[PDB]
Amino acid sequence: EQQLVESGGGVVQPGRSLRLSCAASGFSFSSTYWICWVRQAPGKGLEWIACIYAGSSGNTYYANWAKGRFTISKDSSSTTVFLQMNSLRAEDTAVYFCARAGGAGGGVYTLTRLDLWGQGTLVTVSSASTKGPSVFPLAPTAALGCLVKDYFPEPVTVSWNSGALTSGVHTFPAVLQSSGLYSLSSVVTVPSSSLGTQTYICNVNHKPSNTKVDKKVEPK
Amino acid sequence: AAQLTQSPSSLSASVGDRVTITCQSSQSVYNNNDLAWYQQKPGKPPKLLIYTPSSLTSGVPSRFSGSGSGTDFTLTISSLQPEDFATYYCLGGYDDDSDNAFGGGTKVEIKRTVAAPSVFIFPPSDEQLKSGTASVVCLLNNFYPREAKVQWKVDNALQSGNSQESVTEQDSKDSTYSLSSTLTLSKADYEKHKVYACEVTHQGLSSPVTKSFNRG
Amino acid sequence: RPWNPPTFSPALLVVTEGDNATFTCSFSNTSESFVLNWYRMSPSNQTDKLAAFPESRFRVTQLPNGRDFHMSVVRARRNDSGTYLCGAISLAPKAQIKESLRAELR
Repeated sequence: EQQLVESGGGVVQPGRSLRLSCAASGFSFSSTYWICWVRQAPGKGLEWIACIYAGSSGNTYYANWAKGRFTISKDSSSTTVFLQMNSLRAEDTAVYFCARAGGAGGGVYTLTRLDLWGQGTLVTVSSASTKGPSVFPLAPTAALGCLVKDYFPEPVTVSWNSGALTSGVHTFPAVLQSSGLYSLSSVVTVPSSSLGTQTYICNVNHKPSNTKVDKKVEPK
Repeated sequence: AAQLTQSPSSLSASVGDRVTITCQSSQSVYNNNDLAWYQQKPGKPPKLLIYTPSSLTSGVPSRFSGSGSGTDFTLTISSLQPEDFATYYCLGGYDDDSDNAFGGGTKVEIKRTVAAPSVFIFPPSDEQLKSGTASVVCLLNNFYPREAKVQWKVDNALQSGNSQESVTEQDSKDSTYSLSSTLTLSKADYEKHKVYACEVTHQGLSSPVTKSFNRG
Repeated sequence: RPWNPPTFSPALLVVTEGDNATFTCSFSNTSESFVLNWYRMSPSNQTDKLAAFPESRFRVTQLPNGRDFHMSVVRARRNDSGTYLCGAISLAPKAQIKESLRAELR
């Protein structure tokens, strides 16, 4: 089936460049298709970047803010579209989707008709070093949780009792501290009477540093 | 140099309601209808709901409808179903595809009864204290509406600039929100004072609620 | 005709078996940077391409006016009876595809 897979994201340092790839599969770069790039900063909205025309002429279409700083291109030997992102800056920290416009039988097509989307790849423009978090207890109907502090970059997984405890669990969006490191908190609401009886462990997983921490939470 | 303005920023509605999101372009879109509406859900790529120039075969539910010409466009959902609570974006195209841009987005949330938050204070852990930093966490749990204010007080001194907070998405089960605010201090400054309190103000509280502890 | 799309005449072309069947796609190129496509349109509602203005039994030949194009099927067959259409793919100054209404062949 039709599919777009982004790749090439991760940490990049301010002022440096980065190239993203969009591996298309299930269809050919026919005369009726355009491959586009849309990004979305954490919490913000969608932002259109550029498109390239699949097919011989390979026409390029850039957004005004992106002209001169971004370069879109496609691989000649395969079915892949690249996005060269030059002179990157903190504002560019975003998830980058590649989408597809065009086809046959839908009457009218423009570059505003993006009907095939990839899952997007996260690009973090920062000069911070990849670091695993420090898991801290938020000891105690009672509330208890874990503090996942000082990790770089995003994302981080948190579970409770290895997935056995799901109800009343709120894992919060992370915040970006002045140190360039991220902190998040996960909490769970449980019956007060179960505090002695039941063991509560939070499972924190940070793939970028390959750090898995399991920290039992206890009244002090 | 076109700008697309989406109104309202967010709206709370109930299942079965008729909602109307609008999108206004500073300059007319190409051939007066080159505008598309997209739906996005958290963690998910966006999905094209309406293409104003042509009717879609994607399987978009019929209750979604697009309207308008020139600079003012409207997205209408006749019977809001539970599967519709999301953020909606308009995308406009112009004579020069360089001017194409998205709107700001309209976050459509579930309307429920007013629910006051459950406030919990968490002092910093002795593990973190060794590292010369104290993080004090105030938890606001299962509250609606989303608008809430947290005020950190340290020995009745209002804190400013040394705290961050984030809010969870609307819970699937009870449609409430949850807020975590972290007050970050150094161990030296954390030990200069005794009373640590977060003052929570919310529509569901008669008067603000204050959750505190003494450093002992 | 909204958006000024191409046309595809006749709406119902009837031909015996053996002789040729010639539709005509009309597209006035404002852009001068365009590519035509010629589709066959299965009852599955799937759209298969058969030729193009920038070029087999299926020919797309540009006529003198430059706005009209001939789309001929030589040695037509009974299993060629169906619904067809043409679409215009402009690349500059505005990237777009404008496709005609479906016409039938017998």
